[PDB]
Amino acid sequence: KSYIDRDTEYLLQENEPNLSLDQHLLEDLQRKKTDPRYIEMQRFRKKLPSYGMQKELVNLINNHQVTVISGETGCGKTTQVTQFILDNYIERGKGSACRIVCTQPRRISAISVAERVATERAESCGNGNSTGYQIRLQSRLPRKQGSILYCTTGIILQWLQSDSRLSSVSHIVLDEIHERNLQSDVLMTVIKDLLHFRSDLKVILMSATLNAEKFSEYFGNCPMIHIPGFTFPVVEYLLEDIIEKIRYVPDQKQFKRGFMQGHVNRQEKEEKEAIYKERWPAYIKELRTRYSASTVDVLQMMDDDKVDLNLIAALIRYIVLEEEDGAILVFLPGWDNISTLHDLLMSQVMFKSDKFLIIPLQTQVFKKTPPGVRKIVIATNIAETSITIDDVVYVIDGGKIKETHFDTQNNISTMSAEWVSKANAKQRKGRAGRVQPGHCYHLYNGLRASLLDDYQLPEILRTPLEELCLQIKILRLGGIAYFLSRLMDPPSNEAVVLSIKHLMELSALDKQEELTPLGVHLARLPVEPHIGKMILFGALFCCLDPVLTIAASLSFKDPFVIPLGKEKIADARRKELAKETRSDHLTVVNAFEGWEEAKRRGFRYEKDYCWEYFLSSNTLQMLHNMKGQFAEHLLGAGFVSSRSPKDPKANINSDNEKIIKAVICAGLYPKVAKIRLNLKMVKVHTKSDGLVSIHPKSVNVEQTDFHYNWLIYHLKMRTSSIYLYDCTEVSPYCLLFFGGDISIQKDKDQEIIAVDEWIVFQSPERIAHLVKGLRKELDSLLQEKIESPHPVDWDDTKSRDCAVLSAILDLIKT
Ligand SMILES: Nc1ncnc2c1ncn2[C@@H]1O[C@H](COP(=O)(O)OP(=O)(O)O)[C@@H](O)[C@H]1O
Ligand SMILES: [Mg+2]
Repeated sequence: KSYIDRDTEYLLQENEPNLSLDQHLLEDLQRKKTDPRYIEMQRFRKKLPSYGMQKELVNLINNHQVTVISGETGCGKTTQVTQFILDNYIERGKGSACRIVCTQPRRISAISVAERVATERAESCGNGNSTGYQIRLQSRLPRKQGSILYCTTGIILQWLQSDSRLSSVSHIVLDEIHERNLQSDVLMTVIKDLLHFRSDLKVILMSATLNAEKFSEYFGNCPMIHIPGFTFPVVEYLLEDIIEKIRYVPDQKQFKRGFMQGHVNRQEKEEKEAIYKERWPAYIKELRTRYSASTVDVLQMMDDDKVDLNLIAALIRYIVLEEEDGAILVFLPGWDNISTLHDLLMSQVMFKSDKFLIIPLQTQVFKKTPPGVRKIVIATNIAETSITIDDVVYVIDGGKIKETHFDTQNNISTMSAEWVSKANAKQRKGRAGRVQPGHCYHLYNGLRASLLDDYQLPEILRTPLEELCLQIKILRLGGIAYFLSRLMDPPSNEAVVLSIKHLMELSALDKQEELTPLGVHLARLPVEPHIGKMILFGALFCCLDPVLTIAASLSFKDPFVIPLGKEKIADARRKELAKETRSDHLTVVNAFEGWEEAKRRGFRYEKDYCWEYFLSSNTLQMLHNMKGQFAEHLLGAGFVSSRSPKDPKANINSDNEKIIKAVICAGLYPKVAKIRLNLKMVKVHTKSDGLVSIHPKSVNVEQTDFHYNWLIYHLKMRTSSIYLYDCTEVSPYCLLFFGGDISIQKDKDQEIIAVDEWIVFQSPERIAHLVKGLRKELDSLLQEKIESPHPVDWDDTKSRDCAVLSAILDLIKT
């Protein structure tokens, strides 16, 4: 069953309004009106603000093609609007003509919302009922006519490959569009163009209230409607007020950040930090006239770069013991912070009690707690505008959010916990005033508060766009740069040109910006295309487990930590783990395998090993989980046979250092440097940045006997000069195969091969032709795997694919 048809089953049904199903669903609506289950959920529904709007919203939808629906979080948009449309069609006898699709930002929301809406209809979710969901490679499909289907933006985008006009869908609901994810922004533009050819299509955009008229304006100033809600007053507290209220004092207990840990500072951030440090002395001074000396003493020493989870843990304990009843909701960045805080509470006997319910974001999150019991919900930033818990009275805003950024003049992109915007801070405050006067505790000081950005920039202006560029080409939307300029917030052309060029250097696009076979496969991997290249060749070459380890560390971070004052010995342990590999990436592999078998020897051995080698197990654990997700993507794309990164059949080459390094090269090219001849400092030539240095954290920073002239890297940083963060020595035959254009030059001395014209080394002419040939043979192998992809069988020795792949493997081991 071919890849372009996996989850197509709902879309490919034909919309035919059978007049007896029309009557059957009408007969069923009033039969439901007698089931106590249904009337009981109908009671909860009528107390939502959206219910009061019901027949005003359906009339707006019924009368216009494109509609924007505005409303505070919790008013009913996600769960009620699809129901309002189907029930209006059902009651009017037209119920079968109605095939509603509602898109969701995350796989989890598509499932949860479908199950909730189905519960509100006294039905099972899927299984031929009114409501269901479609995720990539997972389905609970509703009936074919008069149905609501919740899905992900990826599903729609894949659907467009099979039916660019989505002809069988009567209504499409774009939910949570204010989040401004890349895919949802591309979808909006594709749907706008589709309205011209689909006079019958209905399109409903659903947004939180801030900036919801921007979406109206983008759609030709289409009708807009706002579901009103009431918010009770919320007392806000800054870090000063919190520290004063609980007399916070930091506790009886420090590893290195920033440049040592691979963190570049963006210069647009540097301008506002200059305004912060310039205003800081006057702000402290005024604080000392209104807060206690100990409050200010503590405040001027708080770290701005990580949420103080110990402060949050203290504040929660103050709330539970000093404030009236009400659930508490915490907004943290990332699951690393959520589990740390959960364990901070759960280690204390006071919170092990039946009078507390502490939920990291779970069956019982919405259910109101008995008057004794206190609910504490620890959630990521995702619950700002998408999950609503009615019980909440106290909101703790950690003040931070995770967001990728892209540095266009140095082409380095990274992810970090940044300060929330004023808009986020106000949405978080609102969540506390939904049922009674609330309290919102903001974990930033007053000066920081005044210097927040008003809104977070859309992803389209911060992400790197390589993955998006592939999507545009796979949907045959035209010229990449031209199409992107039509988005509601077009990216900068510098970011577009960098992204296209990187894709060409990845060999995902050719010189005419057209997809290669490799690029097609990279489009089916929901990761950055350079990471997709690594993990794909980890599957083809059967070195999956160490490759996925390396891919995860590059995607997230390495597991090494550098406690302040222990630099000399931390680097001592790192290079011990290097083991003659001359590779920061293999070093993580060695540390990771040592960790897996340290934890198998007993968990006191695990704690010892992470401690003698300076590894954060919390980092290791998330790396492990990323490996399984990478595998699942390879499973869905047909390159691997099992969701397990340790499958023996995918790991026959997982101990061959040469092969592993060729795969690292596949993912990191064109980040290549030539090692300078030695006979002092270690420096290397780059294509354009000149002669640069090795980062002091790298296991190669003072390495004097390399065995090849070439290394690949992932991160270059600029402080006073340029530094390569993590580098790996590789053979010229790695670059020759996975690199750019190959050219031969000859004279009396020397047959040289040149790669991208500047990577130059001595090799016979025969190897250049042989590599050009194997590249073509690999293209055909990937091309033939485009329809119904299936993993390479390395147990069939006489396989043509095995013959070609074994030739490539033979070449890189040269
Ligand atoms: N899985 C669920 N179980 C119980 N209640 C839910 C569930 N999902 C949502 N709700 C409740 O339904 C109400 C409407 O939520 P929703 O329609 O998702 O809001 P929004 O307008 O922000 O999209 C909220 O008060 C929420 O608490
Ligand atoms: Mg919603």
